[PDB]
Amino acid sequence: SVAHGLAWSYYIGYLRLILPELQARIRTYNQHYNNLLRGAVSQRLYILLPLDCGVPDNLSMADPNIRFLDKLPQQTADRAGIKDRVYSNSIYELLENGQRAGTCVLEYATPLQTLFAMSQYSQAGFSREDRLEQAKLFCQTLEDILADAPESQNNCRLIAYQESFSLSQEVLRHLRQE
Amino acid sequence: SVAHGLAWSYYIGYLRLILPELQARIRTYNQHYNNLLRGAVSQRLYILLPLDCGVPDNLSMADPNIRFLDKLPQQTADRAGIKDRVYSNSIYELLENGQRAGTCVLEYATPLQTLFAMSQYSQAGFSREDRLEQAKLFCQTLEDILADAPESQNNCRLIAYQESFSLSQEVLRHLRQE
Ligand SMILES: COc1cc2sc(C(=O)CCC(=O)O)cc2cc1CCCc1cc2cc(C(=O)CCC(=O)O)sc2cc1OC
Repeated sequence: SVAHGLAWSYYIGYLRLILPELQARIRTYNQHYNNLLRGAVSQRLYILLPLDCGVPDNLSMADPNIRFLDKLPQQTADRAGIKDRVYSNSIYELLENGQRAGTCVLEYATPLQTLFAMSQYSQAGFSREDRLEQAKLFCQTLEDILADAPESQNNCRLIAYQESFSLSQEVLRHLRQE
Repeated sequence: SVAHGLAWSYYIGYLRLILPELQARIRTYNQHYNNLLRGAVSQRLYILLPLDCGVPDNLSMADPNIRFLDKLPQQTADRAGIKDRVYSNSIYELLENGQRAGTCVLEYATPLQTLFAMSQYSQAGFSREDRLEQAKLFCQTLEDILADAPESQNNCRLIAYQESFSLSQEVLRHLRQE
């Protein structure tokens, strides 16, 4: 299926390359002299899985209580002819009643953004019903992959949701479960 | 199909973001004071499409006549919560009888690398026959997408091949056709 291919390639081609290096990047950030007077950034990459495929590029636009804090130090790796291919990731503070309640590395799974966009292209022959069905399957397959890869599972958390809705409250429940 | 999803997401989620900015990056590189005594880097992104899905990370390993020259200046964009997500791309000199015959921006389509890798994971339930069939379909679908997007088509060239084989000679035929 479309979802099976996307979930496996997102895992092999992105998560499997960044998750073994994430812990050390977070620790480097947390131990840096410019960051010692702030709360520690939580371990793990928090992956947003909107089942409606509504993927904005700016997280603060989807919820004002999600405030951009900083970028992690970048990771580089030679990848398929791209020398020093750069992996950047962003740190966000989660606000509860105007107060900092948590800090974590957060992003959306970009194949959910491309699934939404595919349904809009006449040439793709991909309906809104296809988009909905494949987005759910993408999330299920990604869960199945990560469950059987404990090394990858311990360094990430999948945040699935349907869409007043509070995205910050959803991230905070996962952040507090730890 | 697996190939349909991967070709559309690679286009929407990568090529459509870098191809509108490539010309200006190449021109900036070609006009830079450190590069005026070298031959101009060709326009267009050259995408390697091995139909056998053999995707090495180092291009000089697949062919010694493909020599790394430099990285283009990076492009950054906010992407799905990743602030200043970095797009890096590499410039290679193509050697013919120990002599520089062409210079271009080159890389493999990374979904061909993930299709090869998928066939190796028991959990993916994806055979070597599936890998071969889907790799061909991925290449065909990517060609179909780019043909009907003239803005994207003028900034890239698809290099498909089956695998003594000379990868540099294959890139040079496309480079000289222009
Ligand atoms: C090889 O397959 C993938 C690689 C990646 S790398 C990646 C990210 O870096 C996440 C952030 C982003 O998409 O910009 C997501 C994916 C997803 C996939 C599977 C879906 C197709 C796809 C390809 C792709 C290729 C990309 C590259 O940057 C090329 C170099 C590389 O793959 O590292 S971004 C991208 C996004 C894609 O879908 C959203």
